[PDB]
Amino acid sequence: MVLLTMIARVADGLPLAASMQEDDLQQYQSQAKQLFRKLNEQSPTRCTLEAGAMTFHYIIEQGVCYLVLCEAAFPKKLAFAYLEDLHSEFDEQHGKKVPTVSRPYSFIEFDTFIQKTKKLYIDSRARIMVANIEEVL
Amino acid sequence: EGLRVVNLLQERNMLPSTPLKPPVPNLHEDIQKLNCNPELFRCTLTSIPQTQALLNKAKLPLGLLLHPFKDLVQLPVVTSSTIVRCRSCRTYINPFVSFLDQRRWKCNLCYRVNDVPEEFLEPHRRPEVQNATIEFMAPSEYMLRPPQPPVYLFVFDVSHNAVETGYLNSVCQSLLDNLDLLPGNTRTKIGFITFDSTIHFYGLQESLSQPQMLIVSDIEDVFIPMPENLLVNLNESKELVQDLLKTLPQMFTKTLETQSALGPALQAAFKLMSPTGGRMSVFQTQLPTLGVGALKPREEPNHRSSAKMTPSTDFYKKLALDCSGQQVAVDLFLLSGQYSDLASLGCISRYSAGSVYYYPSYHHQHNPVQVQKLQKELQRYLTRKIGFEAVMRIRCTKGLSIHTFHGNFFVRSTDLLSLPNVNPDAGYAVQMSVEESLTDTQLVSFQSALLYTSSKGERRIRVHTLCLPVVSTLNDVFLGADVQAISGLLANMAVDRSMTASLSDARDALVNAVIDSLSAYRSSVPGLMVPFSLRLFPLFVLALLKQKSFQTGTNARLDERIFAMCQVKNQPLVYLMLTTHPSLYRVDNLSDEGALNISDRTIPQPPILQLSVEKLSRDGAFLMDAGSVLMLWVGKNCTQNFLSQVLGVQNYASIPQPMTDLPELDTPESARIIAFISWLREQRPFFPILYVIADESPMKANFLQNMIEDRTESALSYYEFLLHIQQQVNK
Amino acid sequence: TYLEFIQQNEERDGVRFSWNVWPSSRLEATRMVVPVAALFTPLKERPDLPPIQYEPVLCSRTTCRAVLNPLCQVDYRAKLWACNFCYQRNQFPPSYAGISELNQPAELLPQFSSIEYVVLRGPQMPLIFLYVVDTCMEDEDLQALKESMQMSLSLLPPTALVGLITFGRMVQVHELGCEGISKSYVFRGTKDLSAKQLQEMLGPPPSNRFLQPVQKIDMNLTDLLGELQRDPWPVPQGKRPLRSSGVALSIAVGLLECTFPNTGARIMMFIGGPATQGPGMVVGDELKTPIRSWHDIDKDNAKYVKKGTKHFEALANRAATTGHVIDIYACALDQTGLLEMKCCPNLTGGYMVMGDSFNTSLFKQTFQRVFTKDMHGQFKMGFGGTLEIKTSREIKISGAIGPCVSLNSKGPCVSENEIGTGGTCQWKICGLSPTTTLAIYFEVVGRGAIQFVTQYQHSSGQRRIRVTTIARNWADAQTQIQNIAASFDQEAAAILMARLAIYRAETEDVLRWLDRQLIRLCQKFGEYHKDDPSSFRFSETFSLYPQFMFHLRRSSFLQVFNNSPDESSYYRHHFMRQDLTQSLIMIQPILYAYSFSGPPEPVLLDSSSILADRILLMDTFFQILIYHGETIAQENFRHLLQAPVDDAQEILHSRFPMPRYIDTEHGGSQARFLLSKVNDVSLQVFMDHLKKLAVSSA
Ligand SMILES: O=C(O)CCCc1ccccc1
Ligand SMILES: [Zn+2]
Ligand SMILES: [Zn+2]
Repeated sequence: MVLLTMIARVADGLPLAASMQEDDLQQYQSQAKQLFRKLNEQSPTRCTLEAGAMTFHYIIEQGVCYLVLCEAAFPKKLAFAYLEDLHSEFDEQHGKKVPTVSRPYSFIEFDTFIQKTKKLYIDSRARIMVANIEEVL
Repeated sequence: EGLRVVNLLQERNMLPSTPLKPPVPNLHEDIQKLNCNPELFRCTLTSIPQTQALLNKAKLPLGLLLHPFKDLVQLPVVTSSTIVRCRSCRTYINPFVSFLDQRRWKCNLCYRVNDVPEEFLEPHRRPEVQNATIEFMAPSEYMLRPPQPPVYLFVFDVSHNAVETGYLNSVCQSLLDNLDLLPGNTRTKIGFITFDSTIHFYGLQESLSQPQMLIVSDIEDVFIPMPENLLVNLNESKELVQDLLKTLPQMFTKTLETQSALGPALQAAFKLMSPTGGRMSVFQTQLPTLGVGALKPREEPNHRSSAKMTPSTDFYKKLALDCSGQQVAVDLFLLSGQYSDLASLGCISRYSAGSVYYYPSYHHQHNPVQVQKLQKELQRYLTRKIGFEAVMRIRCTKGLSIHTFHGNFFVRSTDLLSLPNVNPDAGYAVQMSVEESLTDTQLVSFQSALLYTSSKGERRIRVHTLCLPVVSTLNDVFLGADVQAISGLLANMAVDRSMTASLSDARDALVNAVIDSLSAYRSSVPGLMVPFSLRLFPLFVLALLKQKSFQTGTNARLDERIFAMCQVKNQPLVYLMLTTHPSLYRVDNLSDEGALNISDRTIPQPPILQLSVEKLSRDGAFLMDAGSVLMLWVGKNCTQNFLSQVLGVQNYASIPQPMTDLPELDTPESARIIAFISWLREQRPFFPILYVIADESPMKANFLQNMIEDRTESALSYYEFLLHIQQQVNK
Repeated sequence: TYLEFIQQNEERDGVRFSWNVWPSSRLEATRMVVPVAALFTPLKERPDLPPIQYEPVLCSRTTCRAVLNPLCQVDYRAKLWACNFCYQRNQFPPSYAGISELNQPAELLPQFSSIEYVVLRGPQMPLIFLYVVDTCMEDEDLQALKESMQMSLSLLPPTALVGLITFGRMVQVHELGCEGISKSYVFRGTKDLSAKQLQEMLGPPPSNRFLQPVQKIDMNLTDLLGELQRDPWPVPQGKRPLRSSGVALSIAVGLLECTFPNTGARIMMFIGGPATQGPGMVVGDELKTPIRSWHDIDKDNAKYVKKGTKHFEALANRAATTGHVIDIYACALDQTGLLEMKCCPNLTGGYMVMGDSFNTSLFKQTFQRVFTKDMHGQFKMGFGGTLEIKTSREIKISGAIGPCVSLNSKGPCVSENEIGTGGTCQWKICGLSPTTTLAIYFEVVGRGAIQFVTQYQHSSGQRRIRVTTIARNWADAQTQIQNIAASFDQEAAAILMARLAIYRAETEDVLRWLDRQLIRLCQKFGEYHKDDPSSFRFSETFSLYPQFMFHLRRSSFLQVFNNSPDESSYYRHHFMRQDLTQSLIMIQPILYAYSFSGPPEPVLLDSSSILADRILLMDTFFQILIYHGETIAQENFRHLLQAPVDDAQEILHSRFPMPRYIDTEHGGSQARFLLSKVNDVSLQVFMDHLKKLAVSSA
């Protein structure tokens, strides 16, 4: 019930915002970028991938992909609610500038809202498709 | 100019009155006008020897000195959606490539022809070929992780001696004054740790009435006491960190903690920064004695002990490598009044791309010079630009191989350098050799490329490219010699020689460099005959031998010599020359032959004097530019007009003992000397304090320790040194 | 009247013996069915006795050294007295030189048997309170816990010292009042610490940086307690919070052990859930696995019990040796781990409070009874009690059962056969109240004598010595068992026998020993023809002993199942401390009946007493329940509907552990508590089987 969260433009896979804390990240970050590369305009808008002890969850809105990784034991019900909170905030704040930027991580300052929202889901006190990721890759 | 030969025994006044200028590589007119700025990139031999045999005959070290992250006046920023890079050696498209097919370019470093992609548009007019210095926008594949935010963690020693030094007050004051001026956007994080015999964390939550001091006393087993509010967001918690900085100096006034557990404290600060990385500022005031990383006391040498350096442990070397692997850089602020084994503590910054700052015998009341020096150096340290999680690679045309690196970094694989931080005041040096004969080419090029994360969260690449010609004549190699660059490369080599062998071998290798080169010159041509490019070679090497890094008979202490060597390894070439051979001017009679052009100011240009007491005068006053300071020495029989109109005093006896700076009086003589001084400190981003304290009896006449041409009781004079060299040249 | 005798001797001497006439021969001492024992209350209150402000006289004999008592034979002419225990004759001290017949000292008068002296040992130490606070609980529980701790701070004496230790994943020792900075020392709740380690890592009346006078610190503590926030470490899905109860307690113990050893100190620990990490771990952090139950421990499916119990057992002895009191206040929905931590408040004089949440009237009011004061504004608690018992040369002490620890003192009054905490003439009771009752078991190896001497630290700081000297008649050789059978205290024996059974169950069949003595007592003192069960009768002195045994062998003290282990250890804890009357209420709850036809009247604990047109009031010592029959479950009807509610409120205040109040009726789920205490299966059947064996072989 952990972390990895990325927001990327579906067209070219251009990263827009992310958030990662360790104290590996190297392997599942590649897989995350492999998925951004494969996603196109015929991809399922909401999907879940299985990667052994891990599990990817993503949605797609306005050509923008909201990917999250966690241990498979993390509730898939909560994973999509976490991405929905990110989408509505991101589209409201930067949805009209996304198809114009070209730099990687042109919205690093979205780091703040990701992590303050991230903690509202990784604490039990605070209170679709499925396919093996090795296939799509 | 001059292809002329010089006799060092007859001139004896060879130093020029105007500042030295770096040599111009003997290149075609159109190539040299695009060449790299010599301040950022320069070579000891502007005419590269064609073969290693020729290089050995010259008996001169071949290498490069670079200042890659220097503050620039104008920087071209290419935002290309594609970075053209040679498909073989990954060399960036530089102004010195060879465009042939107008759609194919020949790599000037590995000679492979590459295809100009149809994104390159009149392909030879693109900015990547019109600027040797240029900064790229790194794509998505040039970063291992999202750009890390700027993280600043300050670590203060609060032992009994540290509280006595009073450093904690002004440091917390400088942070309060420059809190908004720290490089970073809204992602900036800030933290604090104090320590004595225990580690003291500090949490900062807006829900609590005051910060909380979380003490971990398990010295042999450190941990992080809280997961959230130790490294806090500076933007959101500006108010919380301001109170703590106003409260920190008052928390330890009555301390009895005589010991310091610096080792475990640095392990605590590493674990806190390991998740994200960043810059770690450590303020230490005494020998570490408690816990792991403790060091034993040493007895300071005297003028009598011979040349009989290295770290006494590897803990701080290992700990630096751990910080380097987590993109953490450590900067050491040593304000010690006694021996502290800096030869060991320095390893925390040498292998993490940091830098050590030394303030000997710091005291808030007793030592007003070190107080203002720390203030002005903290001003630069807190407001200069910074790059995070950086790496650098130095490329050079096939046939030239780099084999030794000099500077604060960690070399991973060959021709690579790990820079947890990269600061605009760091200098680097590289020693190379001719692995394959340069019969093919007549031009060789060098390229350094700095991949880093900006304070605004943007991956960038700064690329410099230098191009030089190849020669095959011994005299041609001598004609392109850069005496300053050779002196700087020899200093870095001599420091390594000390750690690897002894100070004696280091001094001998320096002396043998002048002998073997001038004897090789003589064997290919009565007095001491040198080419025009090396007329200042023995002078600068002698000044190198009297510098606090390699001097012997001086009463210098241990940490002084070590810090002197840490500056040699980490300073750009200019400040090494200014420290080794300071510029001495006479300032009690300035007038107009000055560079007024500046609008409303006139700015006198007095002639540079050679470093000898024979040039001084008791009738006047003399200013010495040591690079980092500006000592103004006043004569005893000094004129009365200089006393009342420049110093603000009626006689020599009432010149205040420690004078922190000149007054700005309503006199034309004050306006002239204030203009000459301010012009000096404008040539540098590190504000040098100026103390007139250098009277004829202040017991602070280390102004005279820089008179490197006179003889002392334990060193030769410049004329004696010339006499010793000639005896060896034609032995 | 023997009943007037038992009443007046408990009111005066705070003691009730199983036999008030003792076997004068070796042939009857060995054949005693119920051992000669005493329900001794060392600090019982009474009609304002005079505090003797002078040091007690003692016997001048190295071994004996008893206290001058009314049994002593005096000689006001020669200024000499003869000790009743060892016949040694003493000289009166100089302060007794003006002794006279028509004005003699207080201890001698038979009214001033059981008297208290006040002695001066110099400066009196300040009292010490150490709050140990859990931070792993809900906000409404933590906010209520904070308010309760702030209220207790307003009652503490200005001289007393206070210390705050909060914990969760880590343990925090707070250095009080360091002005504008608020510090604390952080320790991993993963590895234990000894006192010497904790002393090195941390560092006119005395005080530490961690223990400061209330009058100088009460404002900073009441603010820190007001800012205490829940454990900052997040709790992932399906996981319990990381709670280091075992190390937090050991750090609280080691702190006082190296700062103020051998002085009144109270370690008040507050728990919101079980210990999940470290030594003393009670259950894992996986919500999938439940906390152990009695079924789990019987089938060897509880891997933390013995290892965790051993940890808190060594902590209990560490604090009891140092002389410090360990309180435990646990409120949660799940279990807490009282079974593993029971020894800390049992071996010391520590309290044990249990509820569902700190945010209830149940915990809030129970917590402020702890600091109830008497007619001088001082707490009704004593510290560091030392109980020493002098006996005649014919009496020996087997041992004691109750909140005490052996000082392992050897002497001729020690018996070979030891019982409970035995093999000693001296016991230490780190905490005691006017209610603490030890069970002392004697053995005979004409007027016997027993002298109880209790030295303790008072709430005022004064050192006091309670001296109670009782005397019971030796049996007449020509009327041995007839007098013994007349001096029988059926109530006191039933609890003293219950004390033994429970102590054997909690330190493991027990019902078998309880029956073989019930049958033996029926045969020796009952009336019957052999092989004729219908002939069996019992004297009015013995008739209630069978019924007290029926309820005892069916109570929740010995039938642990259908209860949680924490509930079982909580029930045993209070039964091993209470006096006679309250202990009878536990074993056999009292039941009152309320109807139009007559004022409130007590009725039998039988199903025949549950009428439809009647309101019942059952008083289990742990719960006060009001039952409404099917009829009444709907000004005259009001007098009835609130007659039990009125009588409930009165007793609903005196009792220290405030009993859980219950309002139920016929068909309600909470009526189960009445049907289980009511009603082998039936008394009638139990009595018949008892009579068939009583008239049968011996
Ligand atoms: O392997 C590499 O050289 C590419 C990554 C490091 C680097 C980046 C930019 C410039 C120089 C070096
Ligand atoms: Zn190439
Ligand atoms: Zn006696």
